[PDB]
Amino acid sequence: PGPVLPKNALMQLNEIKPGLQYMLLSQTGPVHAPLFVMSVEVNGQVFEGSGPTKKKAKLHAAEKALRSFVQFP
Repeated sequence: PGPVLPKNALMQLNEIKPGLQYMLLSQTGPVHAPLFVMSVEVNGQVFEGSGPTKKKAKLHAAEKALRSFVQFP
């Protein structure tokens, strides 16, 4: 489904695997930007992606999770 989750990536993996499990590992950053990391779990393994917002962190994670799983890297 979509577009109500960070459109292109989230829709890509929501279709491909409508059953991922996202965890937020902690908000920090370079003092002039926040930075969040999400680990997203796709099959038995968690895939980690970093974003200056938790919604971009999970996008990064989930984007790679399915991309890596379909093609590599």
